[PDB]
Amino acid sequence: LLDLIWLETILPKTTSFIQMKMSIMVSNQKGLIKLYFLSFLITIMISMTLFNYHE
Amino acid sequence: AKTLLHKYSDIPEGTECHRKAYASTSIGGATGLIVSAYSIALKPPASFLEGVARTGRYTFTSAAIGAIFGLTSCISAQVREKPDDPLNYFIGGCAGGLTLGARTRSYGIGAAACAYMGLTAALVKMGQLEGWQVFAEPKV
Amino acid sequence: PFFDVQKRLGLDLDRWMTIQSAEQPHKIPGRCHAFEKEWIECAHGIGGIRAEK
Amino acid sequence: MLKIIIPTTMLLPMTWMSKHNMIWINATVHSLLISLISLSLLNQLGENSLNFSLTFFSDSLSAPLLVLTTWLLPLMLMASQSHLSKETTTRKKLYITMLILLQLFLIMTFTATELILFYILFEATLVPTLIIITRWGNQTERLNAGLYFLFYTLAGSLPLLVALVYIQNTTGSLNFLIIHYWSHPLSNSWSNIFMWLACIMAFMVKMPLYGLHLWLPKAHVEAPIAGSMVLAAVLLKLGGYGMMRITTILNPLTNYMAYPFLMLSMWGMIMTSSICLRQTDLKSLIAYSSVSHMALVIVAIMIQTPWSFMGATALMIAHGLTSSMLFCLANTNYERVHSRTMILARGLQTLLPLMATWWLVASLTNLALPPSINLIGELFIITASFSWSNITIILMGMNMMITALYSLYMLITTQRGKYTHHINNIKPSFTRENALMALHILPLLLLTLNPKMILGPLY
Amino acid sequence: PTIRLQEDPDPEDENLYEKNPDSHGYDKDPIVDLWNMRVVFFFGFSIVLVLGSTFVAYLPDYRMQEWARREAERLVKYREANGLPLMESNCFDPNKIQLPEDED
Amino acid sequence: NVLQIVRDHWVHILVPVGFVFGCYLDRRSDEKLTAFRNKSLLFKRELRPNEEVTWK
Amino acid sequence: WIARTFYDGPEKNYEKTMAILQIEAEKAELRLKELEVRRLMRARGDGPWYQYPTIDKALIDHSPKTTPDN
Amino acid sequence: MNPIIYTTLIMTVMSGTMLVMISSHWLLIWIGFEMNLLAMIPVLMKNFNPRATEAATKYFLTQATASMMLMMAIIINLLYSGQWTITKMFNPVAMTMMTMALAMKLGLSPFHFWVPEVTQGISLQAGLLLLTWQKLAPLSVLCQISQSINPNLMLTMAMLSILIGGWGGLNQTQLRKIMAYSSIAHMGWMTAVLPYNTTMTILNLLIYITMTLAMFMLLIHSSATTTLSLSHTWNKMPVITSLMMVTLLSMGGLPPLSGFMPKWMIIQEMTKNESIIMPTLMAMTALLNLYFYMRLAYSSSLTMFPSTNNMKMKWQFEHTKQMKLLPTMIVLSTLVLPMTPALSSLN
Amino acid sequence: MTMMSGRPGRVPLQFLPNEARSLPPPKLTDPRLVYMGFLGYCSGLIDNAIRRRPVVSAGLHRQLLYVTSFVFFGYYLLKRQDYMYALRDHDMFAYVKSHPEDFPEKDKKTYGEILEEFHPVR
Ligand SMILES: CCCCCCCCCCCCCCCCCC(=O)OC[C@H](COP(=O)([O-])OCC(O)COP(=O)([O-])OC[C@@H](COC(=O)CCCCCCCCCCCCCCCCC)OC(=O)CCCCCCCCCCCCCCCCC)OC(=O)CCCCCCCCCCCCCCCCC
Ligand SMILES: CCCCCCCCCCCCCCCCCC(=O)OC[C@H](COP(=O)([O-])OCC(O)COP(=O)([O-])OC[C@@H](COC(=O)CCCCCCCCCCCCCCCCC)OC(=O)CCCCCCCCCCCCCCCCC)OC(=O)CCCCCCCCCCCCCCCCC
Ligand SMILES: CCCCCCCCCCCCCCCCCC(=O)OC[C@H](COP(=O)([O-])OCC(O)COP(=O)([O-])OC[C@@H](COC(=O)CCCCCCCCCCCCCCCCC)OC(=O)CCCCCCCCCCCCCCCCC)OC(=O)CCCCCCCCCCCCCCCCC
Ligand SMILES: CCCCCCCCCCCCCCCCC[C@@H](O)O[C@H](CO[C@H](O)CCCCCCCCCCCCCCC)COP(=O)(O)OCC[N+](C)(C)C
Ligand SMILES: CCCCCCCCCCCCCCCCC[C@@H](O)O[C@H](CO[C@H](O)CCCCCCCCCCCCCCC)COP(=O)(O)OCC[N+](C)(C)C
Ligand SMILES: CCCCCCCCCCCCCCCCC[C@@H](O)O[C@H](CO[C@H](O)CCCCCCCCCCCCCCC)COP(=O)(O)OCC[N+](C)(C)C
Ligand SMILES: CCCCCCCC/C=C\CCCCCCCC(=O)O[C@H](COC(=O)CCCCCCC/C=C/CCCCCCCC)COP(=O)(O)OCCN
Repeated sequence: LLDLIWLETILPKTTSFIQMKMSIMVSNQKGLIKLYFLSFLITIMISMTLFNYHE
Repeated sequence: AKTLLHKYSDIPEGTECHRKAYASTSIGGATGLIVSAYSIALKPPASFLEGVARTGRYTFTSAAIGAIFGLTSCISAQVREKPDDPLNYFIGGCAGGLTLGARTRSYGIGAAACAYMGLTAALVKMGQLEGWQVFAEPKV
Repeated sequence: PFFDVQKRLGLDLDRWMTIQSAEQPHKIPGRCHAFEKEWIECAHGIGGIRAEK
Repeated sequence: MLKIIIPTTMLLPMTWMSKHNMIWINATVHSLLISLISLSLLNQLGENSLNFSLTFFSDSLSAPLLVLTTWLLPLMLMASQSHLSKETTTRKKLYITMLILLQLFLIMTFTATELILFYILFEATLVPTLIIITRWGNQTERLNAGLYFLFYTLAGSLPLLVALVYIQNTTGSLNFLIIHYWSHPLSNSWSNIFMWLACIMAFMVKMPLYGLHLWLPKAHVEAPIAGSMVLAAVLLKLGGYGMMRITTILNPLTNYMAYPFLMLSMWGMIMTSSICLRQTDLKSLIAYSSVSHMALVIVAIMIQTPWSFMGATALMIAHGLTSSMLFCLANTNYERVHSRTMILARGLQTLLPLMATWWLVASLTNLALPPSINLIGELFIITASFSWSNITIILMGMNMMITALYSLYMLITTQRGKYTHHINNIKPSFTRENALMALHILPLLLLTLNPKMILGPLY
Repeated sequence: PTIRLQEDPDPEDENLYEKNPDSHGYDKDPIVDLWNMRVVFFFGFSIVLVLGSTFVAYLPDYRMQEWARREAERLVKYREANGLPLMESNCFDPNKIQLPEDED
Repeated sequence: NVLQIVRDHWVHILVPVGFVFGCYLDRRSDEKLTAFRNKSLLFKRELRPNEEVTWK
Repeated sequence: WIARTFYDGPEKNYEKTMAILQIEAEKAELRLKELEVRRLMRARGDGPWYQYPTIDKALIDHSPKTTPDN
Repeated sequence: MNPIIYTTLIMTVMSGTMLVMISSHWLLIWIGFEMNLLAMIPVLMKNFNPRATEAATKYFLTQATASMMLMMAIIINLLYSGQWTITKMFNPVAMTMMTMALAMKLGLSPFHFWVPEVTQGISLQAGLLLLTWQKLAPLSVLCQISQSINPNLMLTMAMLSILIGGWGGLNQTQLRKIMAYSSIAHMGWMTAVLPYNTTMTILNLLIYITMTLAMFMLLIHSSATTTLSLSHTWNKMPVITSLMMVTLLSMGGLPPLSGFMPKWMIIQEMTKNESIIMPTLMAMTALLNLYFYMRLAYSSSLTMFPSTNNMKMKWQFEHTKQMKLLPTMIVLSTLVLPMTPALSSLN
Repeated sequence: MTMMSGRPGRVPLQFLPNEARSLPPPKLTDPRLVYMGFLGYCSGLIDNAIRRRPVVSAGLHRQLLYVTSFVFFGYYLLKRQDYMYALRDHDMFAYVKSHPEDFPEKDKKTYGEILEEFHPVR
């Protein structure tokens, strides 16, 4: 119950699961310039409104 | 912007719980809107109405998390008469985590979110108390 | 980063066009020649941090 | 102390310039000579350490560890040449190179005067160990074990690095002598609490602490015999040495920051001793034994008394020798029958009597029979814990029973009963294995004769 | 082929006693084996073990145990002869310690 | 005939030579830490009529 | 015989420790002083360090400019 | 492509970079960027195929957009202060636009999407050039305008770069994409210390360039672009795989290898200011890069994968073209930590 | 941030100012120089290994040139590093001397009059 299941569940298995999920989320892009150029536009507006407005 | 952060922060910890909850709700809504914008840009929803649905879902989830966190943090701080105590922020973070778990309808997400958000909120309160800087200004 | 090749060789590759008050053709002056001249002589040789104040 | 460091760096090209069939002889002879040379560090003072230079120093706590490392290298060499006979010459030289580099890193780690240099060497020890485990291990789990061995360490050590440099930007020095003399109390703030955690967690995960120990069974089971020897006998003592060193700057926070770790250490010592009672793998039993003994050492270091430090030092030395002997004894049977299950080869006392005597002596020493140094360390730690709190004598006492049980259990499972009928490939014990057992066991009783050599600086 | 890959079979283990009834377990070559045994036994038992134990047993007293015993004997004799207490609760002379002026 | 003997067993002097080199380097390190030689309050001493330094 | 053949007296180790301690203490004090000096120099900009470039005054043309008022 | 034409194009790329590096006029820096892009576009399409054309088109679009933002920032700075010299960037909006344009040119997150695609679409030599030489000019400009940077935006982009590099590289079986994600993470590391010390930025860039050059030369020597084709090299030349494994360990930042020196130093620098949380998070995140380097080392050097029969023929031939700078690059990539203080020569 | 690029009197691309000639040159037996030579020897060995030549005995002229080049560059590298650190200490001491109010020397207090709290370990 403790050594083979829960101590494994909390520290290493959770870390591996989270890293795998985030890797799948990040690397799964279709390679279409339309989508991430739209994202570039969003990023530029966010940068001018969040950081630039506060000087 | 920092206007929402200041509007949340200028209120004392254990005073005016409704205003603190409102400010937290505003911050959560802004975060959800930004997340929805990026998600729609990178993962097109194939339909305008489905895009509005996804934006509303994300925004409501984030706003609910923020409102619950703010309300419970303020209520605990004022009930215990113990401001500047990280335990109130821990309780608020776990309440927000349980809200997220209920929103996604998953016990594992709820428990993990409660634990991690409680630790993160306690750490944020500790940093506010001790003066920890996330983006340090260059000094040397 | 910045390799001051011009300073080492004394070449003046692009410094003739950096400022408004620098030896224009036919000695035509800029609208703010005196102001920029005064600012430049004020801030010379003391560093950017000091010159900002 | 370059008179010890340079001969190892000379062991390197001597191994790489040796004739194809003379590598083992040269390596063993010169490693034994280096151990004889390192024997001179036991002549310590009563007040301060041996400050050889601005970089290296020797203390009454690090000299026994250095002697144990230099003595363990030849034993690994003898224990490795059996299962590496079919290997090519270049890969054999690479294996010996890994062993020599590990010894060099450990020697420099145990004598560094600087905490960042100590961190660099104590982290450099990972690469040869990881390469050995993941390249010369036998089963397919080894790869996973390597990962478990790596990140578990690094996640504990990377915060420490940050803390270390932070300290150097506050006090101006990380030299151990200046740190000791210019020591100042730690206040009670959240920043100090997290600095304490950053300074402690690396050595607590290298012990390993109960709950953070999951890497150890994998690493000590899938490793080759030399890898298991060095992992159990020396590499676990890095955490103890580092905690004994770093605790000088953590007072008086430890006074109340030790409670969760003390609770974990005691209850997990009981838990791992109980786990040893139901183990189908013979190597895993020894690994969990190591976990229990290191939990005792953690308690001794955490309660911060002179008797506790003396007992902890004695226990580290005794555990290193005993666990290395137990791993070699298990590896003999594994090489005979190619299986790690404890109930596979039974009744081996009938077939191998002298091996049964070696097993009996190793098991008697494991359960801390008087007047062995195992008992001396355990009893000193128990007396210190009793002074700390009278109720501890319950838990400690519990452990004392359970250990004995599982210890004799192993013996009764492997040596007594009746031999398995279908196993007919059990050849007589070679002179090499008997010599390995004797060279493990004789120093133990010889140190029992003169126990003040392993009692540390608090003596 | 109903197979997955071309591979050698797993070979049987070699018994060192077959070609060398007195094999010492060190090497397949009898001469290198015998000399490995000889060097191990000579440099492990004869040189390091016995001579190292003799060297450790006769290490000079750098811990100053005998010196401390003699110093304690001197001090005990003096303090008992002149009637002073055998030990003092203060290890430092109060004359060189300056307490803070005000305790209120 | 010693040619083959040497070319086979010349690897046996690397470790002893390293030992002597390490001793020499330890002495060289010792010679750079003499700023307080015969200057400590506990061991400050008058020189003998012949000797030049209290320790090397 | 062992002490005469293999070891020295305690004064050698004593004074070597003295020298090592002096060197390390001086290094620590120098490190702290350098950190303070860096902080002050970056804050004020009145030292040799953190000197950022400014327009050279030698580029200005001090000539009549076809207009009396520049 | 003609060898003379290829040499001219390569020299024009380097000339654009040098023009960026030696100029004091914003117009000349912009011209250097334009010339570098113009000469770089054909180099990516040296081997003509649809993937190379797609990579060139994506690179051209990204860099042209970045250069237009660059010129607009220059013009705004001129409007609010009639200065052309590269200096403290007297206007904040212009500085935000400059930071965004230079981040887009470098591939910093969230303008990182083009880097893996362009690296995967071109040959190994072109990828080497793109991932090593093309980082000098924007980083030089950033170093020159470092005193006026907004630390919040720069540090946010650096942290995002490290996180995204680790997470994206976790999912790759193609070696070029792995290199691109490693590059993104290392650019994050380089730009995290830029507001505090540019000498640390230069040191990190030099060590990264050395390690990347060694890695790419080892990948060209053993003609592998996927993990499985690299798993065959042990049966043809094991020394190359062993050197590759040690180089991967150095890239993972393990002591006592030289790849440990940059991060270490950066951490120390970031601890001289207060900045405690960010380096801890940064090391925690670099553990991901170390993880997938370790996975590559498992696949190529520490275990033996099955081979093919035709490999026997390859046993009978030697490598014809020989890279003269590979051994020095490997040695500098690995055994350089003891010479750490020599970094004082950088400032 | 850049500490020493804008330091007055700095020649752009010198790599070794004349003031550096006022410092003692590194000894030719310097351990850092020996390590640089070791790096050159390792580079030669790796070159031999990659080309599939006898690693230790293949090319002696190439190995000797490797060692010579590494030592030759390391000598000047060490000279420049020592010059840079001497410059740093020079500027530090000058700044401390020119700002006495920012670096006061307060009265020394002995341990007999400093009240240090005692924390029992029990
Ligand atoms: C190094 C040393 C060793 C350390 C390591 C080892 C030890 C630690 C690790 C092991 C334990 C940690 C596990 C954490 C929870 C795991 C949940 C999970 O896996 O989700 C995935 C998994 C996937 O679910 P799913 O696929 O999404 O949905 C299908 C369901 O399975 C289908 O579900 P269902 O239809 O069968 O029924 C679901 C329903 C109904 O459940 C049932 O049907 C059966 C009834 C179970 C309810 C349990 C509570 C009632 C009785 C408790 C009485 C007192 C507790 C003991 C305290 C002693 C005080 C003297 O349950 C609920 O609705 C949950 C709502 C909340 C009620 C329970 C939460 C109580 C929190 C404890 C408060 C303690 C405060 C401090 C006390 C200090 C004094 C000591 O979820 C589950 O299936 C498990 C459901 C039950 C979870 C609640 C159990 C609580 C256990 C104690 C928590 C405290 C420890 C953690 C501390 C950190 C928190 C800040
Ligand atoms: C085969 C092994 C298989 C494997 C097993 C594992 C083995 C592993 C081994 C590893 C290596 C081990 C190395 C360890 C090194 C340790 C050496 C050492 O430190 O020496 C210390 C110690 C020497 O002390 P010391 O500090 O050097 O001397 C200081 C004084 O200045 C001296 O005082 P002194 O001025 O009076 O001179 C005394 C002198 C001369 O004194 C005398 O001659 C007088 C004696 C009295 C006789 C007087 C009457 C007899 C004659 C009368 C009739 C003839 C005279 C008249 C003629 C007419 C006939 C009527 O005699 C001696 O010096 C003592 C003998 C030296 C022995 C040294 C041991 C070296 C061991 C290293 C090799 C290890 C391998 C073993 C090989 C050894 C050989 C087999 O050696 C001893 O062992 C002494 C023990 C004898 C005391 C009596 C026992 C008392 C028992 C009471 C307890 C009862 C409870 C039950 C327990 C029973 C247990 C016995
Ligand atoms: C810290 C303190 C100081 C230590 C510094 C660091 C360590 C030493 C420096 C490292 C670099 C130096 C050597 C690099 C080039 C060697 C490349 C090579 O392939 O070697 C093979 C070569 C044998 O080839 P061969 O003789 O032509 O004929 C056999 C066939 O080639 C048959 O060959 P094959 O190709 O068919 O065999 C295939 C084999 C071929 O693969 C290999 O050979 C592996 C070599 C890896 C190269 C290392 C990468 C770069 C260096 C970074 C090291 C990191 C160290 C930091 C700690 C982390 C540990 C990794 O691949 C495998 O079997 C795969 C097995 C996987 C094992 C995984 C471990 C690999 C990496 C471990 C590196 C450990 C350090 C280097 C160990 C020594 C290597 C010779 O080895 C040698 O003979 C050279 C070694 C001895 C030369 C020096 C002799 C000195 C002269 C004697 C007098 C002494 C003077 C004293 C002065 C006082 C007056 C008396
Ligand atoms: C799997 C095994 C891994 C190893 C486990 C390591 C154990 C680490 C545990 C850390 C020990 C103590 C941490 C902090 C010290 C006190 C803890 C706290 O409960 O005490 C009170 C703290 O009060 C409240 O508890 C506030 C803290 C509540 C928020 C903390 C989150 C706890 C949730 C537990 C999650 C599990 C953590 C481990 C994750 C793996 C004391 O009151 P207070 O005087 O005010 O604080 C003292 C500090 N002052 C003086 C500066 C003010
Ligand atoms: C095969 C069958 C065997 C059975 C038959 C055997 C026959 C008899 C042999 C057994 C001997 C019985 C032992 C009886 C005790 C006598 C020896 C004892 O007296 O010697 C001690 C001396 O013991 C030694 O000090 C201990 C030996 C040191 C152990 C080092 C081991 C060698 C190093 C190898 C590597 C170490 C690895 C572990 C890392 C620490 C005395 O200690 P001490 O009170 O002082 O002496 C005072 C007088 N002095 C100082 C002038 C000498
Ligand atoms: C992984 C190892 C990295 C090694 C990096 C490459 C090493 C080989 C390259 C050889 C360099 C040749 C240059 C020598 C010709 C003279 C050129 C000289 O004039 O350049 C000076 C500059 O000198 C160079 O900086 C010194 C180069 C030395 C770099 C090596 C240090 C690497 C860190 C320590 C690791 C150990 C390295 C081992 C070396 C083999 C000009 O200074 P300055 O114009 O005013 O600065 C411009 C930039 N500023 C203003 C923004 C600061
Ligand atoms: C394999 C699992 C092992 C787990 C290892 C991780 C445990 C280590 C605990 C985290 C250490 C992070 C702190 C880094 C070093 C601290 C050094 C320090 O003293 O800095 C403090 C500041 O301390 C901090 O900033 C720390 C904040 C925490 C940020 C990172 C959180 C990491 C996770 C925390 C929870 C986990 C801790 C317990 C884990 C137990 C083991 C699982 C002082 O800064 P100042 O600004 O100068 O303060 C006075 C002036 N204002």
